[PDB]
Amino acid sequence: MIPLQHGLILAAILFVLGLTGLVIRRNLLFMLIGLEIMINASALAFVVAGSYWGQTDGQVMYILAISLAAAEASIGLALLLQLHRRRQNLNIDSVSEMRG
Amino acid sequence: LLKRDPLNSMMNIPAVLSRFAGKGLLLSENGYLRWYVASMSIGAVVVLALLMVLR
Amino acid sequence: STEVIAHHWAFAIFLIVAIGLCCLMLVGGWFLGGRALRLSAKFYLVAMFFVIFDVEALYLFAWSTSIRESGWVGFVEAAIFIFVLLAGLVYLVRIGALDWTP
Amino acid sequence: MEFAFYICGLIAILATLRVITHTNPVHALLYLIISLLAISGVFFSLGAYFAGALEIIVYAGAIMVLFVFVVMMLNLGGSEIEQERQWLKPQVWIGPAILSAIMLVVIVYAILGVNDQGIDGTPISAKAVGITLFGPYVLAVELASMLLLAGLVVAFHVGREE
Amino acid sequence: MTITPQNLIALLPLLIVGLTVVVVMLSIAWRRNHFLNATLSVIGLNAALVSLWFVGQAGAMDVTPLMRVDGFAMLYTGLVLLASLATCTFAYPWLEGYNDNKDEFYLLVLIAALGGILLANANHLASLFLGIELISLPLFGLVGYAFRQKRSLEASIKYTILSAAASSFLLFGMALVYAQSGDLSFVALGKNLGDGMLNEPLLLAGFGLMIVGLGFKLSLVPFHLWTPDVYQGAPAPVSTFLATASKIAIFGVVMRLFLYAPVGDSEAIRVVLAIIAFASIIFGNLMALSQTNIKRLLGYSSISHLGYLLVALIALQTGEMSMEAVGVYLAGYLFSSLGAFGVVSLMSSPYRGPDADSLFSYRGLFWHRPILAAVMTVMMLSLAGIPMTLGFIGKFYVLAVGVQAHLWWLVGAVVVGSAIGLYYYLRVAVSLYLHAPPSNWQYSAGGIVVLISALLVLVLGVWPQPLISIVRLAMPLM
Ligand SMILES: CCCCCCCCCCCCCCCCCC(=O)OC[C@H](COP(=O)(O)OCCN)OC(=O)CCCCCCCCCCCCCCCCC
Ligand SMILES: CCCCCCCCCCCCCCCCCC(=O)OC[C@H](COP(=O)(O)OCCN)OC(=O)CCCCCCCCCCCCCCCCC
Ligand SMILES: CCCCCCCCCCCCCCCCCC(=O)OC[C@H](COP(=O)(O)OCCN)OC(=O)CCCCCCCCCCCCCCCCC
Ligand SMILES: CCCCCCCCCCCCCCCCCC(=O)OC[C@H](COP(=O)(O)OCCN)OC(=O)CCCCCCCCCCCCCCCCC
Ligand SMILES: CCCCCCCCCCCCCCCCCCCC
Ligand SMILES: CCCCCCCCCCCCCCCCCCCC
Repeated sequence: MIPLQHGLILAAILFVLGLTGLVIRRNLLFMLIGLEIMINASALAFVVAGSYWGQTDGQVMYILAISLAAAEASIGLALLLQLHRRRQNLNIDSVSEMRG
Repeated sequence: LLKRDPLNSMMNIPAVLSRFAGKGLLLSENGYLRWYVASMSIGAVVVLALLMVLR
Repeated sequence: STEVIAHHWAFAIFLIVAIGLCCLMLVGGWFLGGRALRLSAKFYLVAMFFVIFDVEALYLFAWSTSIRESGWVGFVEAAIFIFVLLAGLVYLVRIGALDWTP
Repeated sequence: MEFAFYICGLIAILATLRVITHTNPVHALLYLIISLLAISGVFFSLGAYFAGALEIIVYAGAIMVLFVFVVMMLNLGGSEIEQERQWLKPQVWIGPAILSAIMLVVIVYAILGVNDQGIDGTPISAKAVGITLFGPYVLAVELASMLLLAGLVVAFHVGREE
Repeated sequence: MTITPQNLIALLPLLIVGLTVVVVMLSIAWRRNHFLNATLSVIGLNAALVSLWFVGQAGAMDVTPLMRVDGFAMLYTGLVLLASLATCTFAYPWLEGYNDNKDEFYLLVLIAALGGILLANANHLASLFLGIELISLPLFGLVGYAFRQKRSLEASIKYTILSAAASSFLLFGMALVYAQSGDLSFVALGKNLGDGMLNEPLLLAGFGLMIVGLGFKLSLVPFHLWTPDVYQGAPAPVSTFLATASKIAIFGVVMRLFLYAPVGDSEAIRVVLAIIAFASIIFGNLMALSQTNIKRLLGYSSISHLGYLLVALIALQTGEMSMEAVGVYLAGYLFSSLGAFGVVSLMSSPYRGPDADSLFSYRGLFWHRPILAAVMTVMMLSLAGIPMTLGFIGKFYVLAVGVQAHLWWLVGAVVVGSAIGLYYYLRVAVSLYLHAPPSNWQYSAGGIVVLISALLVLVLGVWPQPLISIVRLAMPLM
C-alpha cells in the first residue's frame, strides 16, 4: 500500500539533486559524487517500477546499473588521480584547453 | 550606382548571415565541462517540456 | 502472523539497544574521571580490484541461491562467467597489477 | 512498511541535499553513505530484498570505500575548495537549482498522471532474481562480466603510478 | 527463453569477439607482444565477420528475451566489425611510437566492438543499456589512452563525465518507461494503451530522457558540445572508432527501438525528433564554417550527418524505404569517415610523444603524400554529398525519404546544410593541393585501407545498385 508515484517522485528528487550537485560543483570529486547519486536514483526508480509490477526485472536492471556504477566510479577515480598527479588540482574549469 | 553589382551583394547576404550565425554558435564550445553538463540538463528540460506540451 | 511481527519487534529492539548501549558507554566515558607522506597508487588499484571483483561476486551470489532451479544450463553460464573472472585475475597477476612489491 | 518507506526516503533526500552542498569531502562521503543506507531501507520496504542487500554490500561497502580511499590518497584539506565556497554564492547556484526544480516539476507532473494500484511490498527474493539472471538474462550476465573487465582494464591503464 | 544450438549459431559474432577478448587477454598475460596481440585481435574480428555468413544461413530468430538476430543485426554487425578492424589497422602504426603498454588498446577495441554487436542485436531495454555502456567504457579508456598528453586526458575526463550523465538520464528514462508499461521489450513500449491514448505522460517523459541519453550518444543538438573536444583530444584511431562504430551501433539500435515500439508512432516524439534533426543539421554545418582543425571539423560534420540520418529516421513509420535509406547512408558515411580519419591517423603516426603536438597541417599534402591527398579529397567530396560519391547516394536517399513523408522543413534544412557543408569541405579539399613550407607493412596496410575506402566510395557513387541490393536484402522482422 505504497503508491508507485511516491517512489518515482523520491527517485526523481534524488536524480535532480544529483544533477544539481554535478553542475554546481567545480571539484571533479564532487562531480563524480553527483554522478553516483544520479545513477543510484535511476536504479532506485527501476527497483520501484519492478516492485510495482511484481517482477524481478527491476532488481536485474538494478544489478546492471550498479555494475555500471562500480566500473564508472573506478574509471572516474583513476582519471581524477591522473589529473591530481599531472596538475595538482581538481578544478574542472582549469581542464578546458580545447575550445572553439 | 550599379557598378558594385547590388544584386550580387543581396545574394551574398545569406553567406554573411551564415558566417555570423556560425560565429555566434561557436560561443557554446567554450571547452567548459560544467557548461556541457548544464546544456545537457537544459536540453532535457526543453525536450520534456516540449513532449508535455504537444501531448 | 504473530511470529514475524514479534521477530520484527525483537530485531528493532536489538538494533536500538545495541546502538544505545554503545552511545551510553561513550557518554559515561566522557562524563566520568577528572581532567588534566604521499600514498602510492597501489592502494587505489587494490580497492578498485576489490570493487570490480565484488560486483562479479554479487552475480555469483545470485547464482548460488538458485543453482538447482537453473539446471546445467545455468552451470554452463556460470562456468563461462567464472572463467572470464579467472582470466581477468590471471591477467592482473601476470602483468604485476597485484604485486605490491615492484 | 509505508512508515519505514517515508522515513528512509526523507533521510535519503536530506542526506543527499547535505552531500551536494558540503565542503568537507569525507563528511560529504559520510552523508552519501547515510543516504545509501536510507535507500537500502527503501528497497527493503518495497520487498526488493536482494536490491537492498546489494545496496549496502556493494554501493555502501565497495564503491564508497573506493571513494573514501581516493580521498585519503589525495589528502584533501579543502585547498581552494573551502577557501572559496563558490557553490555557496547565490549567483552561482540560483541558475542550476531553478533548472533542476523545473525538471523536477515536469517529471513529477508526468509521474502523477499514471495508473497506480499501489506497491504491495511482497518480498521478491534473491532466488527468483538469480533464476531470472541465469535464465532470460544470460547475455546480460556475460556481457556485464565483459563490462567489468573493460572497467578493470581502463582503470589499471589510467591509474598506475610508475 | 532458453538457448538452443541454433540460437548459439545466431550468437556467433558475439561469442567469437568475446572469445577473442579472453584469448588476447591470456596472451597478454603470457607475454607482452604488440604484433601477436594485434594479430590475434584482427583474426578474431575477421572470424566474426566471416561467421556472419553462418548467422545468415541460421535464419532470423529471437535469441533471448533480449536479443533478436535478423538481416538488420547482420548489417550493423558487419559495419561495426569493419570499423573495428580498420581501427586496429590504423592503431598499430600509431602505437609503434607509444612508449607505455600497447596491448590493452586492442582489448578495449574488442570489448567496444562486442558492445556494438550487442546493440546491433538488441531487442530489449536491458540489452540496449548494456550495449551502450559496453561501447562507452572502453571508449573512456581509448580516448584517454595517451593520458600523459594533456588533450587526451581532457577529452577522456569530458567524455567520461558526460557519458556517465547521459547514462543516468537514459536509465531514469528506461525506469519511467518500465513503470508505465510493465515490460522492457521494445514491442511492449506503449502496447498497454488504446483508443488514441498513446501519448501517456510518463511514457513520453521516459522516452524523452532516453532521447537525451541517445542524443548525447549520437552527437545530436543540444547534446552535441562534447563532440569536437573529444574528437580532437582522442588518439586518431580512437577518433576513427568513435566516429564510425559507436555512432553506427547506437543509431541502429535507435532505429530498431523506434521501429518496434508502438510509441514510436507518437506525434509529439516525431515533432521533438524533427526539431532535434533540424537544429542538428543547421548547427553542425554552421559551426564547422571556420574550423582550421580537421578533427573538430569532422566532429561538427558528424553532428550534421547524424542530423540527416535522424531525418531519415523520422519517416520510419510513414515511408517504406526509411531503413533502407539508413543502411545506404550508414555504409557511405562509414567508408567516408574511415577514409578521412584514417588519413589523419596515418599522418599522425607514429605517436611522437606526449609533449609534442599532434597538429595535422593538411596544407600542401599532395606534394609529399599524393595518394593520401587523393583519398582525403575523395572523402571531402563524399561527405559533401557530391555526385559520383556514395555520400551523394546517401543524401539522395535521405531526400527521397523526406519528400515521400512530406517533411518539408527537414528537406529545406538538408539543402541549406548541404550548401554550408559544401563550403567547408571544399575549403579542406582545395587546401590539400596548395603550397605549404612509415616504411613498414602495417603503415602500408593502413594506406591500403584508406585507398580501398576511396575506391569503394567512388565505385558505389557511380554504381550504387550492389549496395542497394545488399541493404534491401537485410530486412528486419515486421
Ligand atoms: C550508529 C547507528 C547508525 C545507524 C544504524 C541503523 C539505523 C536504524 C536503527 C533502527 C532500526 C529499527 C528497525 C528496522 C527494521 C527491523 C526489521 C526489518 O528489517 O524487517 C524487514 C525485513 C524482515 O524480513 P522477514 O520478515 O524475514 O521477511 C519475510 C517477510 N516478512 O528484514 C530486512 O529487510 C532485514 C534487512 C534490513 C536490516 C537493517 C539493519 C541496519 C542496517 C544499518 C547498519 C548501520 C551500522 C552502523 C553504521 C555503519 C557506518 C555508516
Ligand atoms: C523514528 C523517527 C526517526 C528517527 C531517526 C531515524 C532513525 C532510523 C529510521 C529509519 C530506519 C527504521 C525505520 C522503521 C522500521 C520499523 C520496522 C517496520 O516498519 O517494519 C515494517 C517492514 C517489515 O517488513 P514487512 O514484511 O513489509 O512488514 C509488514 C508486516 N507483515 O519493514 C521493512 O520492510 C523494512 C524495514 C526498514 C528497513 C531496514 C532499516 C533501514 C535503516 C536505514 C538507516 C539509514 C541511515 C540513518 C541515519 C540516521 C542518522 C543521520
Ligand atoms: C579453447 C577454445 C578455442 C579457442 C580458440 C582456438 C585456439 C586459440 C589459440 C591461440 C594461440 C595464441 C598464441 C599463438 C602463438 C604464436 C607464436 C608464433 O609463432 O609467433 C610468431 C610471431 C610473433 O610475433 P613477431 O614479432 O613477428 O615475432 C618475431 C620473432 N619470430 O607471431 C605471428 O607471426 C603471429 C602468429 C599467429 C598464430 C595464430 C593464428 C591463429 C589464431 C587462432 C585464434 C584467434 C581467435 C579465434 C576466435 C574464434 C574463432 C572461431
Ligand atoms: C531564387 C532565390 C530562392 C532560391 C535559392 C536557391 C539556392 C541557390 C541560389 C542562391 C545561392 C546563394 C549563395 C550565396 C553564398 C555563395 C557562397 C559564397 O559567397 O561563398 C564565399 C564565402 C567565403 O568568401 P569570403 O567572403 O572571402 O569569406 C571570408 C571568410 N574568411 O563563403 C562564406 O562566407 C560562407 C558560405 C556558407 C555557405 C553559403 C550560404 C548558404 C545559405 C543557404 C543556401 C541554400 C539557399 C537557401 C535560400 C537562401 C536565400 C535565397
Ligand atoms: C566557467 C564555466 C561555468 C559554467 C556555468 C554554467 C551554468 C549554467 C546555468 C544555467 C541556468 C538556467 C536557468 C533556467 C533557464 C530557463 C529554464 C530552461 C529553459 C526553458
Ligand atoms: C567527384 C568524385 C571525385 C572526383 C575526383 C577527385 C580527385 C581525386 C584525385 C585524383 C588525382 C588528383 C591529382 C591532382 C593534381 C593537381 C596538380 C595541381 C598543379 C597546380
